[PDB]
Formats: sequence, structure tokens, C-alpha cells
Amino acid sequence: MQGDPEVIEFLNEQLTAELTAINQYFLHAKLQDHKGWTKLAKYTRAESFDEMRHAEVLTDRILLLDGLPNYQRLFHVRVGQSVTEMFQADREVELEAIDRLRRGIEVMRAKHDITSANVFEAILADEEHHIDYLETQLDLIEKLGESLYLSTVIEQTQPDP
Amino acid sequence: MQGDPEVIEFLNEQLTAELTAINQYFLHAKLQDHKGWTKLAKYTRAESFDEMRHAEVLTDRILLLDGLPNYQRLFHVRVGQSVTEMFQADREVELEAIDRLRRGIEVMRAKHDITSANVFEAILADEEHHIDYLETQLDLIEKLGESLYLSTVIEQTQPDP
Amino acid sequence: MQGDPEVIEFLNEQLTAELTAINQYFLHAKLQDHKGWTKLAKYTRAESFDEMRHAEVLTDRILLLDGLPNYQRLFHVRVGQSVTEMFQADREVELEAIDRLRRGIEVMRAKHDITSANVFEAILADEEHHIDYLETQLDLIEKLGESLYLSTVIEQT
Amino acid sequence: MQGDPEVIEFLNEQLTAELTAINQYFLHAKLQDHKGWTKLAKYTRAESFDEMRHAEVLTDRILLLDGLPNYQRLFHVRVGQSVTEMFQADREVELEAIDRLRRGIEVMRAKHDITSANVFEAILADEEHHIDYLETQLDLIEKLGESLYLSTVIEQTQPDPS
Amino acid sequence: MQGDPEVIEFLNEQLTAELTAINQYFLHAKLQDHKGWTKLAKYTRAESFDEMRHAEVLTDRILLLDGLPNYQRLFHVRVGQSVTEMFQADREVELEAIDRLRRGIEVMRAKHDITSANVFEAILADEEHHIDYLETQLDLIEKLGESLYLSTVIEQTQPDPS
Amino acid sequence: MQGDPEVIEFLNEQLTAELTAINQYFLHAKLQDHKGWTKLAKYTRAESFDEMRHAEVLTDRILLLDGLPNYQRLFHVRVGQSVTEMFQADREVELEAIDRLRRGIEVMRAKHDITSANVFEAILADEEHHIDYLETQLDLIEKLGESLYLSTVIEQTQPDPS
Amino acid sequence: MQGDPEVIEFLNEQLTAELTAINQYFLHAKLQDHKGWTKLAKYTRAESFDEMRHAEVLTDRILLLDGLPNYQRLFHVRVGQSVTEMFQADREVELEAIDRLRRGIEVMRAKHDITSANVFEAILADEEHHIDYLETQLDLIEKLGESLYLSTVIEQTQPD
Amino acid sequence: MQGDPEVIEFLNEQLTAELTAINQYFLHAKLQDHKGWTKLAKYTRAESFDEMRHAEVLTDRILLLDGLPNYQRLFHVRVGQSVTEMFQADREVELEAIDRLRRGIEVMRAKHDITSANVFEAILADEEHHIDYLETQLDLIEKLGESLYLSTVIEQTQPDP
Ligand SMILES: [Fe+2]
Ligand SMILES: [Fe+2]
Ligand SMILES: [Fe+2]
Ligand SMILES: [Fe+2]
Ligand SMILES: [Fe+2]
Ligand SMILES: [Fe+2]
Ligand SMILES: [Fe+2]
Ligand SMILES: [Fe+2]
Ligand SMILES: [Fe+2]
Ligand SMILES: [Fe+2]
Ligand SMILES: [Fe+2]
Ligand SMILES: [Fe+2]
Repeated sequence: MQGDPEVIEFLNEQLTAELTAINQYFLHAKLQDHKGWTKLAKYTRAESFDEMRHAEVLTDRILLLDGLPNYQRLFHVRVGQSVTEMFQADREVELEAIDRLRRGIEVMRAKHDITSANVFEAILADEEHHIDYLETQLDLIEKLGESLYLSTVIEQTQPDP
Repeated sequence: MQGDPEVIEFLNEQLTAELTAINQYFLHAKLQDHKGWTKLAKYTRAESFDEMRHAEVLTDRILLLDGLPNYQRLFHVRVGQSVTEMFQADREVELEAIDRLRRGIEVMRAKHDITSANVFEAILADEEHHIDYLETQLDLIEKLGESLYLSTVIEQTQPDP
Repeated sequence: MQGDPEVIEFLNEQLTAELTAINQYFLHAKLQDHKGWTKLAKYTRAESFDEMRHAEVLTDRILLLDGLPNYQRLFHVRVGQSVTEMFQADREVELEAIDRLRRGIEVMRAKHDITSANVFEAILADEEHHIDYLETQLDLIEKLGESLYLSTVIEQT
Repeated sequence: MQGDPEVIEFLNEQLTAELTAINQYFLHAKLQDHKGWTKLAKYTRAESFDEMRHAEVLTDRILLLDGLPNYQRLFHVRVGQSVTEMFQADREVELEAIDRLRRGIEVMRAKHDITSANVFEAILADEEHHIDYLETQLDLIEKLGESLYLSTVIEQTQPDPS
Repeated sequence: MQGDPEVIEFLNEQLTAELTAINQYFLHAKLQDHKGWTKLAKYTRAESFDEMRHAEVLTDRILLLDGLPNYQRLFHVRVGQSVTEMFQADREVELEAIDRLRRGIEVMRAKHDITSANVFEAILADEEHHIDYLETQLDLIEKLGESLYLSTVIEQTQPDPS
Repeated sequence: MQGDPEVIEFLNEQLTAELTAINQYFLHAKLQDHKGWTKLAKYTRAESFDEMRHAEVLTDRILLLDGLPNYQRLFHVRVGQSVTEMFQADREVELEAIDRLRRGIEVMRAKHDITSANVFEAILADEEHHIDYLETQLDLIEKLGESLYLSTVIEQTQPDPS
Repeated sequence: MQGDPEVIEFLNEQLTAELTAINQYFLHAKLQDHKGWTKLAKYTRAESFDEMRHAEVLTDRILLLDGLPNYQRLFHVRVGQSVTEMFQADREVELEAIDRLRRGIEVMRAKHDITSANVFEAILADEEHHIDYLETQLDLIEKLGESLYLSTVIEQTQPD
Repeated sequence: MQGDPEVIEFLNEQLTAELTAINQYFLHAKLQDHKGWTKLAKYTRAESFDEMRHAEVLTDRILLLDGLPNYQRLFHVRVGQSVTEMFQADREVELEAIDRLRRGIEVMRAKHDITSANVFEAILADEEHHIDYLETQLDLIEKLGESLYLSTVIEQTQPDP
């Protein structure tokens, strides 16, 4: 039971993208938490955990095919100061991930492999959901205003429910 | 208030080492999982989560001191086939970590900073206990034999109270 | 709403393989259970029940497409004394099922049918997982040796 | 200890018959359910599970005496369209089963084997009860009428108050 | 209501065999317990309790038949050092027991008495199960290796927490 | 009242003996813990607590008679690197304790005292159980093999009272 | 750790006598239950189980001393048809047991042994209590009359 | 990874001092309990158990660095008759303990070690608290007297309510 190297390198590209996304999201969460924007921090922490789940399932599938999960390679990681630029950066990361996912899914589906294809649509569906959320947030801040929108998410105490 | 760049770079080096430890321990746990090893997998995943707690407290502390943590870079990650070699790799990475931590702790205890010293001493105690566990496991396996030792890890029981 | 003959024949072949597999799994499980190897018996009988559920889904689907199930025939069943030969036989059965199912899934998706495609992908996933387990266990026993693997793993709780 | 070959081959024949019965009953359960006749489907599923238990205990007994249980060979399996023909088919199956059971028990009873005689008695009682049920239902459908009978065994409700 | 003298002698012989089985099993259980082996000790203690239950039912049945049970006679008792002698002697006593049971059941069913016969085949089935267990453990220890196998029954690894 | 010097000196000697036993057993348990062997450590810890209780009750008994318990002096405590020699050392100190206790209890029963003779009896019984367990353990480890036996203790404890 | 021949042989003799007593008690219990004297049957079953536990502790002690217990040889057992003779057999076996027990306890206490001495002390106490019960029951049965006592002990409350 | 000698005999001597302390405290508690002074006995028993925990953790640390614990040697153990001499003996023992612990903690803090220093301030804090308690007890006994203090501590062990 073995596979051709093209599917393995597709999966490894996706894995490295997921690790970089994890690091970027966690850095964003910590920075915006130090700023004082709490709800964004919680939401991006949840997103980070989701990305770890994706990385875990990808690792499982690649180790199934008797591959070598490479952890050394990383992509370019970028950070921002205001919410607009970090949202934009996450948007481009998601765009690159989804484009790579579509290309890999077509190429590998043409090879008569199925299960990796399944984990691929799972990943692309979650990425599409997150990028839609980010785009909605960007349009919201564009229409509303930076200062007041940042004032929306400030809080000091916690809710009982 | 501000911190001198030296403690910033010590914290950056410690953060890089901790991230490398995360990736190494996690990949190792996964390899033991796939090969059929169960107890060692759980112990390694517990160690990985503890190192992640270390990374969390370190990045919070450095962000407190107007720092700019860097996640792009990583050290060199080592993987092994049988238990002895990645045991040795964990040993050597922990030795490097403890040497660096001792140097850093003395250097900023000499220069008017105590909190980061407390963080490093806590991390040092944790890594000391971990390396003791590794050393006693190594002595056990060299005294008892590889096959007979590995005979007691697989259980295939799955109980529930 | 009538079915397509090659679809029906592919479903029937997969079903017959399922019946042969469940019979083989049950025989082997009983064999090690009489030997005194309880854990293998439990795991193998659980796998047999899983293949039974697979076959039930298969037959419900083939009845849905207005076809006639045939159970009068079944493939050869092979057994063994040591665990190694039976494990190898199970590996061979699962591999042949995987190859046949891949060919069937390709032609069936190409012939504009979707539901049987998703039941087939689920079956492929399950069989791939079982193949993974069998191969890792075979590697483990090859490394440890027969008596050492058999003795210290006996447990009850 | 080791058993005589004749009882071994009697046990193997009974195992084959039990496997065929399991197969046929599962067919009829699924087919009736697809027709839309829920109660008979549930009854037939219960019968199939009982025959599975019978086969399991028989296999355990035959493996006890250091035999070689084989499931490669099967008897003929017949499929019926309406309820009448499949009732008659099950009737013939149970009749041949009880015939073989009586002959085998009388044979082996004289060669100082007792426990397998007892399991043959148990399976004989089970199949006798089942065949009594089948004959009663056949007479009932004959007297009342097929259409009216199956009229009262249908419901598209699936009710569950809680 | 008086039973036949041969019935009484058969019941008495079986009772004597049961008493010998009780004594041997208890002495063994004590020996494995002193050696430190736990699972073997508890299993053979349960076996001895089951044999005592068999003696109970047999003595009730013979007492009902208006007889005088003899609690004086006892067969020979065998003791060895290793597990192999344990299993071999137990297999021997169970084999002679099964032979006596088969002869007794045949003659009892021949001479118009049933309830005693029924408890006869009950004891027969229980003892054949015990023989199967003993034989499979003998095969396992023969194949596995004495020290490697015995490493299993002994274990001090904090079993209290559950 | 006040006791004659013989009983007082024997009790003081016993106190020294159990202090030595407590220290030796605690060090053995700790070293067993460091090498990763789990169950032996907890068993030896329980033995240490038992010896602590023994020392407490003996000190109470001697102080009742307006004596002066001594805690300044000890005996020779010895340490081992492997299992065999620490088992042997425990056996040696145990044999010395048993012989001294027997002599003292005899001579002191000969000089009109029973209550302290009774507590000596209790200590004798507990120490006898400890030595029997030690001897059984030594025989098992010599028969089975050091490495294979040591494989049986290292892990797989799972204490879960809930 | 090996014990002397005298102590181990005394232990073996006591164990054999006790095993015979267990067998006798069980036999009498079953015959009492057969004829409907249920309360006596319960009492005898309890006494037999107590003797079983005593034999268990005795064989544990003898096996502790690198001994070789024997379950092969037994002493003679006696049976009775009415209460008086079975009670008398019980009392006489108790008397012989306690006499041998006193001799053994004296000898062992002279031969530098304690734990076995204590366990024989306990068994002696319990047999003293049991013989007291047997004697008081025999005297009560004598005074009252057999028929009235049998009428007293009957249950007849079998559920079915 | 083992430490130098100076630290190891400092720890071994401290362990011996702890053993002497536990024995002396237990003897004092037993004596006061016999005399009928119950609450004093309870407090002394609690102190002895705490000192035993000290000994256990300290010998655990000794073994940690691949040491050779010695239980053979013992310091002097002194006994008294009234509460005054017992308290004074305890005060002298505690004074020696604090002095030597301070010198040891400084000398090995100056030699790139942290964990042993940490357990040393733990022990030092405990000993400071204990010497405070003994000092205030002696001062109160001096202020009030002898018989009244015993009357305060003494209680009737009725055990019938
Ligand atoms: Fe993703
Ligand atoms: Fe995590
Ligand atoms: Fe650590
Ligand atoms: Fe099944
Ligand atoms: Fe399947
Ligand atoms: Fe049935
Ligand atoms: Fe029993
Ligand atoms: Fe029996
Ligand atoms: Fe002692
Ligand atoms: Fe303690
Ligand atoms: Fe007795
Ligand atoms: Fe202290």
C-alpha cells in the first residue's frame, strides 16, 4: 500500500500552510488580546484550535500512506498593527489555501484516490466558511468605522451564562 | 517601561526552542501512535501540551515587555525510527535548553529583572524532571532489552470505570 | 427508477465478498476463542459485525434500485492455524476488495450514479482502516516473535 | 477426547441447514420490509437472530470435539414473491430440519454421547414451535383471505409518544 | 420407593470421586496460593466450590432414594511440584470420572430411573467443560514456555484502583 | 509500676531494631521509586508504615514503666543496587529480629510479664508474615529470571478508585 | 524457618481429626434436614462452616512451616438415627479433640513456638463453647422428652 | 548533569539534621501526651509530621542529582523535663538550622543552581515560623507562670460524650 509522490507533496504543502496559519492566528490572537479586544481574541483562538484539528487529520492521512511528515518547512508569516491589515492578511492566506486545495483536489481525483479527497473538501469547506466570515467583518468595519467598531468589542468583565 | 534587547533575544531563543520541542514531541507521539505504541504516545502528548503551556507563558511574558515575538524561525528538528535515537534527540535538545536557560537567568538576574528569572527557573525545573524521566527510561531499556520492554506498552484493552 | 445491469453486478460482487468476509471473520474469531485468545476474538467479532452492517446497507441499496439480491453463491473461504497465515489471508481479501471497489466506483461515477458512489466511498474508508490495522499488527508480531507477543498481552479487566 | 465421524458429519449438516435458514429468513425480512409489511418483518428478523444463536451454539459444540467446521458449502435457497409461497418454503425447510434432527438424535443416542443429544433436543423444540406458528398463520391466511389479512399489518405511522 | 442396589453403588462411587476431587482441588489451591500464584488459586478454588455443589446435589438425590451414603471411603490423592503435574493429574481424574459417568448414564437409562440419570448428564456436561478448559491451558503452557507463561498469573501492579 | 532492667533493655534494643528497619525500608522504597519500579516501592512504603506503628506501640509500652527510650543509637543500615541483595538484607535483619524477640519473650515470660509478652507476640507474627513474603518473592525471582520478572512491575498500574 | 517434626505432626493429626469432624457434621446436618428438623439443620450447617474455616486456617499455618499437609487419611466417622446418639458422638469427638489439643499446646509452648500456640488456643476456646452447647442441649432434651422437643423444633413452613 | 560535592554534603547533612529533629519532636510529643498535656502533644505531632515531609522531599532532591543518601549518622538528641528546657532545645536546633541553611543557600546560589536553593527558602520559611511560635510560647510562659499554663493546656480525656 503506497501512493505516488504528487499526492504526498500536495498534502505536505497543505500541512505546512496549516502550520503557518496556526502560528499566524495565534500571534494575531495574542496581539489583539494585549490590545484589549477580547471577543476577537476568543474567536481567533477557536479558529486556531480548528486549524490544529485540520493539521491533525492531515497528518493522520499522510502517515496512513507511509509518508514522511515534514515539519521543518514554513511559509512567510506576516503580522499587522490594526485589525484591517490582519484581516486582509488572513484573507490572502485563505485565498492561497483554497486555490491550492482546488488544484490538488482535481489533480489527485484524476488518480482514483478518494479518502484524501474527502479530507480535502472538509478543509476547503471550513476555509470557505472562515473567509466568508472575514470578508463580512471587513465590509462591516469599512461601512461602520474603525474607532467605533473597535469600541464595540471592548469589555472588562465576563458573562455568567 | 521597557526591557533591554538582551533579555528580549534570550526570550526569543527560548521561544524558538520551545516551538521546536512542540513539533518534535508531537511528531514523535504520532509515530508511536501509528506504529502501535500507546502509553508512550500519551506521555509524549502530555509533555507536548506542557511545553505548549511553557510557550504560552513565555510569549505572554515577552509581550508584557514591549517585545515582538518571532515565529518564522525554527531550530533543527530530529526524528528517529526506534525508541533509542529519538530518546537521545530529546535528551540533547533538553540539555541545550537548560544550558541556555541557566545562562539567561544569570545574565538578567545580574541586570535588574526578576520576573523573567522566575519564568526561566520554573521552565528549568520542568525540563529537569522531564530529562530525569528520559534518563531513567534509557537506563531501563538498556538494562532490560528492547523487545521485552516494548512488550509491556501495547495493551489493546480500552477500559472504562 | 429501474437499475442498471452492471451497477447491479458490481453491487452483487461487493455483497458476496462481504458475506465471505463475515464468515471468515466469525470462523477465525471462534478459533482463537477456543484457543484461549480472548482479545483477538473480541476485536475480530466486532469487525465481523461491522462487515455485517456493511452488507445490510449494501442489500438495502440494491433493493432500492429494483434488483434481485442473490446469496446462493459465495467465494472461497480459507483458514489457518497460526495467526500469521490468517492475517495474510485477510490482507489479501481486503486488497482484492479494495481494487474491485475502486474499479467499480470509477465506472459507476462515470455512469451518472451518485448514491452508490458514496456508499462505496464509505466502504473504501472502512476497509482501508482495517488494512492499516492488519499491516501494523503483522509488523508488530514479526518484530516481537510469536510466543513473546502472545504471552504478555493476555489481559482481563 | 475425540468424537466419532458420524456425529461430526451430522453436526456439519445441521450447521449447513442452520446457515441456509438464517440466509433465507434475512432475505424474507428485508423483502417484506421493502414491501411495507412492518410487523412480519420484525417477526422475521427475530426468527433470523434466533437461528443465528442456534448456529453459534452448534458451532461451539462441534468445535468442542476437535472438529473442522466449514461454511463453504450451502444448500439451495428459495425466494417467494407472495406470503403463501415463502410460508410454504419455510415450512419445507423446517420439515427437513426436524427430519434430520430426529434421525441424527436416534443414531447418536446409542453411542454414549449425551450433550449433543440435548442440544439436538433444544433445536428440535425451537423449530417445532416455529413450524407450528407457520402452519397456524398459513391456515389463517387461507381462511381469511390474503388482501384483508395484509390490510391490517400495514401502518405508515412509526408512533412513539415519548 | 427403594432404588436398585446398583444405582446406590453408582451414586456412592460418584460421591467418593467428588469428595476426592474436592480434597485435591482445595489442597492444590492452597499450594498455588502459597507459591504466590493468584489467578490459578482463585480459579481452582471456584472449581472446588463447584465440585462441592455437585456433591451436595448427589447426596440429596441418594438420600431421597432411602439409602445410606458412605462418607468413609476415599480414593487416592496425587500431588506434584510443577503446574504440569497438577494439570495432568486433574485431567486423569476427570477422564476416569467421565468414563464412570457414561457407564452409569447408560445403565441408569436402561433400568428405568431418570432423575438420577438427569443429574448424571448434568455432572457429565460440567466435567467435560472442565476438561476442555484444562486441556486448552495444558496446550497453552506447552507451547508458550513455563516461565514465560507463569509470568502472567503472578502480577503485583496495584490492582486495587478501579 | 517500675520494671526490672532486663525488660527495659530488651525493649530499648527492639526500638533500635525497628528504627533501623524503618530507615532501611524507606531508603529501599525511595531508590525503587527512582529506578521506575512502582509496586515494590508502595509495598515497601506500607511495610515502613507498619514498622513505624510497631515502634510507636513499643515506645508507649516501655514509657509506661517509667523507662528511658533511646533514639540516639542505631544499628548498621545497608543498601543494595539490585533486587536480590536488598531482599537478602531484609531477610537477614528479619532473622536477627526474630531470634532476639524469641529469646527475650521466653526469658521475660519467665520473669512475670505477659502484656509486653503479648505485644512481642504481635510483632513476632507480623515479622513472620513479612519474612514469608520475602522468601516467596526471592524464590519466585530466582526461578523466573531477573529481567523477565522486573518486566512485570514497571508500568500498567492504573489506580482509579472512581 | 523449618519447624520441628513434633509440631508439624501434631498439626497434621489435628487437621485430619477436624476434617473428619467437618464430614460428620455435614452428614448429620443433611439427615436432620431430611426428616424436617429444620432449626437443627441450620445450626449444624453453621457449625460445619465454622469447622471449615478452622481447617482452612490450620492448613495455612501448617503450610507456612514448610510442611506437607495430608488430605488422604481420615479417622473413623460415626452416624446415628436419633438425636441422643449423634449428640453423644459429637460430644466424644469434641472431648478427644480437646484432650489432644491440651497435650499439644503444652508441648509446643515448651518447644519455643508461639503463633501455632495462639491458634490452638483459639480453636480450644471455640470447641469448649461448642461442647458446652452440646451438653446443655442433651440435658434439656433429657428433661423435656423426645416427642415434645421434636414438636418444638419442627418448622413445616415450606413455601411449596 | 550531576552536581559538585559541596552541594551534596550540604544536603546530606541537612537531611541528618531533619532526622534528628523528627526523632526529638516525636519523643517530646509522646512524653507530653503521657503527662496529660494533650494540645501540646497534638501541636508537636503536627510539627514532627511536617519535619518528616521536609526530610522526604529533601532526600528526593538528593537522589535526583544521582546522590548517595546516608541514614547511618545522627546528631545529638537532647531531652528535658519541663516545657522550658524542651522549648529552649528546640530553639537552639532551629537557630543552627537557619544559620546553616542560609550559608548553604547562598553558597550554592553562587554556583549556578536554583532548585536546591528553592527548597532551601521553603525550609527556611518553615523554620522561621516554627521559631516564632516557640519564642512566643516561651515569652507567654514567662509572663504567666508554670502551673497556670499547664492548667490551660491540660484537659480531661473523658471520651464519654
Ligand atoms: Fe484549514
Ligand atoms: Fe494543543
Ligand atoms: Fe518539561
Ligand atoms: Fe453475524
Ligand atoms: Fe465492507
Ligand atoms: Fe426460531
Ligand atoms: Fe468448598
Ligand atoms: Fe463433578
Ligand atoms: Fe518489628
Ligand atoms: Fe510517614
Ligand atoms: Fe474440630
Ligand atoms: Fe527543619
